[PDB]
Amino acid sequence: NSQAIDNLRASLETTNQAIEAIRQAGQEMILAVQGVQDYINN
Amino acid sequence: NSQAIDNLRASLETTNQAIEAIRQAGQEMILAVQGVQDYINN
Amino acid sequence: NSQAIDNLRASLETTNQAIEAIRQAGQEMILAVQGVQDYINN
Amino acid sequence: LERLDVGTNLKKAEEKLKKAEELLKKSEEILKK
Amino acid sequence: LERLDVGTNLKKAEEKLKKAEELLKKSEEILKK
Amino acid sequence: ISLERLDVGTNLKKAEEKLKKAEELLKKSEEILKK
Repeated sequence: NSQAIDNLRASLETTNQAIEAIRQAGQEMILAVQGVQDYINN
Repeated sequence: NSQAIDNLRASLETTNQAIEAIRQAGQEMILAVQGVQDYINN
Repeated sequence: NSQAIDNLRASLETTNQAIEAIRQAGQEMILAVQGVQDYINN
Repeated sequence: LERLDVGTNLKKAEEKLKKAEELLKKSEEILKK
Repeated sequence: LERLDVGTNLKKAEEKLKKAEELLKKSEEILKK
Repeated sequence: ISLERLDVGTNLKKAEEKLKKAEELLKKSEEILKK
């Protein structure tokens, strides 16, 4: 099924965007914990 | 191969379930860091 | 398209490697926040 | 009395996880159809 | 002095990452077939 | 009582490394799909 292959490609493209958003959320969490450490130490 | 397509769909639906679990882990980490901030300011 | 199927298999394996790396980063973020809590308390 | 505020990082994290939820629901919907 | 305890959130986060680990293992071993 | 500084740098450095690894793997996944 070519339509099945098309749906996999569209779904995986969208899944990759979801993962990138979660990765960005992770970067923000690292900045937040580093800000807590800096406040405690300084 | 229809079977290669079935296998890709099964793998990707399971991948999507893994990403949703990590997204919910991230929600709990935000609640934890807010908890640390609220403790420090209290 | 056999080659379209091959490309999806290669991409999804790489995507799953990315999710594993995000999952490991999450585990480190949990350790960091527990480290902050242990420092405050102990 | 100065205070700790990492609220701009936690808010951006919350926004990114909300966006990820919508993209995953869209991915799931593409496969189902 | 109050004890800081965000253990419930960190426990839930640990559980969710362990669930994701088992699902990613499953995805990898379907795709290998 | 702690007289030493807080340092969770070991964990936050590893987290950073894993998120950068993921960023580059996601580019590779995107590249494979386009080709």
